[PDB]
Amino acid sequence: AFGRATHAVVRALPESLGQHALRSGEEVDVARAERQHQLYVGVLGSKLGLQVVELPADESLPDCVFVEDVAVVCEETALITRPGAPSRRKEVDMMKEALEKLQLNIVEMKDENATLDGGDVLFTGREFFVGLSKRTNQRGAEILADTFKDYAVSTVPVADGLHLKSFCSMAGPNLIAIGSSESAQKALKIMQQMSDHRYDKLTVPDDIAANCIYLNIPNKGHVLLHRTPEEYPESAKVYEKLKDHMLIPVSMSELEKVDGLLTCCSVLINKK
Ligand SMILES: *c1ccnc(CSC[C@H](N)C(=O)O)c1
Repeated sequence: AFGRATHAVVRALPESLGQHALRSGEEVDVARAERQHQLYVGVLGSKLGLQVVELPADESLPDCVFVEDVAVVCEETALITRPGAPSRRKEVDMMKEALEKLQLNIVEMKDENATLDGGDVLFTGREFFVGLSKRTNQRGAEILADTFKDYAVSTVPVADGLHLKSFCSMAGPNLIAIGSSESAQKALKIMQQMSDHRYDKLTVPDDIAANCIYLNIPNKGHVLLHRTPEEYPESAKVYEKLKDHMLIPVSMSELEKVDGLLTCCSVLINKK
């Protein structure tokens, strides 16, 4: 019933990430990013009971750590994306291998005109929302709908160099964690006109902290992976009011420099 998952698929980050990972100041501490990453990996694996499929790092692919961009998974059908950046399209080769070893329904985005980034796809359990930016185009959302037939797909424009989940994420069933800046409050109002259902809102002052990770572990509660108070204290105050969720402060300050967030580093899978 939304949020249930049994497997997580991640990928180690390479040394190429420090100097050659795409971004939109301050250099990246490669050692710290991989310390924050394994702790991130430890929470999905040894903490929340999921088994984490760790994928080896490819030094020719600086952004290989952000596996969400190359796969959108729903129920028993996984969509292999064609990323917006041509240099990221080879990240999908090992992604397809691993997801196959899990025996999912594999739909590859092969249209030479299709580009879709997994960070631009916000799935609410009832329908999809696809950000329209330079990474995800119109037709790129049209294979997403063609892939997942039983869900409505509505597209929302994303300005600047952002993804859709750069300022928003699901913090619960029918609950949408939203940022407070002007671009997020604009994309949120647009999405609620297309949906015939009324969604809830968890407004946080920091757009980066609006990207969380919601999980539903049976008899364990509703788990929320949010940004630590050291990273964003004003936004961690909001998540602290949720006394009925298992709150876990996860740090991602290094990978945030290359526009990498909590959601983008793992592909969550329910296999039953
Ligand atoms: C998660 C949330 C928002 N944006 C992303 C893409 S970052 C990966 C790479 N640096 C890039 O293509 O910008 C992931």
